[PDB]
Amino acid sequence: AAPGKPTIAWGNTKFAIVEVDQAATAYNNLVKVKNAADVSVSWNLWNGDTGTTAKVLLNGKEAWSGPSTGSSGTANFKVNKGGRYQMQVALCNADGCTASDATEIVVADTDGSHLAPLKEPLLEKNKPYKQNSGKVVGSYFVEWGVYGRNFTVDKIPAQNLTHLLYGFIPICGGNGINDSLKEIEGSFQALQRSCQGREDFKVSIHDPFAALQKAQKGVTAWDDPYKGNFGQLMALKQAHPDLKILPSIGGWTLSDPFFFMGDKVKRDRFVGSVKEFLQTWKFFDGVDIDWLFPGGKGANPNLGSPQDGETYVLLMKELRAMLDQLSVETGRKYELTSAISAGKDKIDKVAYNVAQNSMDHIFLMSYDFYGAFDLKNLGHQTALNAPAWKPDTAYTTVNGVNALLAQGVKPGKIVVGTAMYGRGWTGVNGYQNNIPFTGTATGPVKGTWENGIVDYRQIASQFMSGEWQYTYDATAEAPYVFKPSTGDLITFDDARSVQAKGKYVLDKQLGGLFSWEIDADNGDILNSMNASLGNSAGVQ
Ligand SMILES: CC(=O)N[C@@H]1[C@@H](O)[C@H](O[C@@H]2O[C@H](CO)[C@@H](O[C@@H]3O[C@H](CO)[C@@H](O[C@@H]4O[C@H](CO)[C@@H](O[C@@H]5O[C@H](CO)[C@@H](O[C@@H]6O[C@H](CO)[C@@H](O)[C@H](O)[C@H]6NC(C)=O)[C@H](O)[C@H]5NC(C)=O)[C@H](O)[C@H]4NC(C)=O)[C@H](O)[C@H]3NC(C)=O)[C@H](O)[C@H]2NC(C)=O)[C@@H](CO)O[C@H]1O
Repeated sequence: AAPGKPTIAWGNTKFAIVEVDQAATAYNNLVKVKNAADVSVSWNLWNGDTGTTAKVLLNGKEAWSGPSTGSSGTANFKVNKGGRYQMQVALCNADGCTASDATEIVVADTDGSHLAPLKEPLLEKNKPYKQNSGKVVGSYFVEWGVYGRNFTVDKIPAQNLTHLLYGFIPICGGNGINDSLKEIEGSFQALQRSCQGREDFKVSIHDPFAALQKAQKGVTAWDDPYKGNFGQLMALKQAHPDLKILPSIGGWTLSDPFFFMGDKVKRDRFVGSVKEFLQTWKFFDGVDIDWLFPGGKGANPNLGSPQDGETYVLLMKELRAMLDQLSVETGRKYELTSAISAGKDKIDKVAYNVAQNSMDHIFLMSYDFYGAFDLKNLGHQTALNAPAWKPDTAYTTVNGVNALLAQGVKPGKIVVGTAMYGRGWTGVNGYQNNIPFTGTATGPVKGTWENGIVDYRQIASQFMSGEWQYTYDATAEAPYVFKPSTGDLITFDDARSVQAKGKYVLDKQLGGLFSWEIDADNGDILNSMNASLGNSAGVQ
């Protein structure tokens, strides 16, 4: 007769192919990639013949076998593929095999293969849209938004996007390399902590806690291997296989390191670390380069040179070569994109007509044209065209696009930007013909989280009544609110201005639309981005 039926003994059932130290602060101690997870299982047989051979089955497939020597045993084996498995211990002899009831074991991997899909209902004013326009619909999610702004990955209306960008991935470096970070409390210090023992100019993760250790919906167990933003993004991929999730390197406060990459030694080290990063965090689909900006004029007044244009083109070609090599290794397809200035004076410092050959998309930052950074020359911060009171306005969306086209950039590579926040001034005065933009201000408007900036969500619920005047400039395609008594002026993007941008994109055959930043919208902006680009309503 066949052996008796054994039972599985108490013991941990959660393992991982890629290990993460949930208490680490340094990137070099934070993660360790292995070829497989080391799984262990023990069993007991209280009644019956114990057989002659013991086997471990995973979803019915043999993963281990050995001599059965008694009423109890232990098996140690490797599992090289992530997932949730139905594991059983079977005892066999010449007369047959007898399998125990199944115990679920989890083998985690960074592609999110061990996680149930993170499929959350749409919140606030977000409405469902099908991505059938064939146009890009992207938005940036910020790593630090899980704190003060209290916006997590589960709150992203993911079904309404084709591209989700993660801002921002930093480049290691101390004094003289990341000085721009010193303007934000503890930001410079956090990066040094993360880069402890790591070579300068290699990429890293700015806030390991927010990225991998903070408990969040779907990855809330005290012993889950991947938590925080990355853990949720992994689960999000399971729910949306076609969504492109990209890591964005740089941004306003993390661009200083790019200025040193004219040195091939540093550039090679950088490109190399990006490859290893992508091999480590499998849920990412490529890389987005946000160098602000080649030639200078960024956050650091002491950086920028005429050599930057060449370095940029060299960098993109080198990254594309690295991604091709990675593709032959994994068989996957990777995207290479970049967010750039929309000002003509900056665009011409780079030969995008050449760089475009190794890029999938160009995220034209058609916003921040005006703002509290200049209290004398006011104007629409993200308008499509120039206003009637100054047809020669230099900074507009159309001017940015024309500059690229004039170089030879293919229209299909250009993705137009929308703003999910407004910029404002206070004490505006000395204006003519009831056009506030013609005067001057005395400071920044009180912001939602920081001076001179207001979330669209707050504009819609707080500044659309009372003494606030509302006006939609149909010439420039830009709305704005103004409070005469205090001189508060706010320029932003609304459902209508975004609609104009989308129609413009379809008319000129551009790539689509993207926005900054997802947490600031209440649903109106993204709904319009989708609708204006031709996507049809209804869940898919
Ligand atoms: C046409 C022309 O040439 N015009 C010029 C114009 O372009 C220039 O303005 C600059 O434009 C560029 C684009 O060209 C802007 O950069 C891009 O656009 C977005 C939106 O502006 C940028 O977003 C900012 O990103 C920074 C980081 O890079 C954000 O900084 C964060 O600040 C928050 C505080 O609110 C920090 O949060 C704290 O975090 C800690 C944890 O670290 C947490 O514990 C706290 O709770 C939390 N506190 C709060 C309050 O929540 C956070 O740490 C920090 N993050 C980092 C990494 O530093 C900043 O908030 C973003 N601002 C807005 C608005 O959202 C983005 O960098 C970039 N996008 C991309 C994809 O590259 C640039 O911002 C803009 N500069 C300025 C000064 O506005 C102007 C000026 O030079 O000149 C014209 O001529």
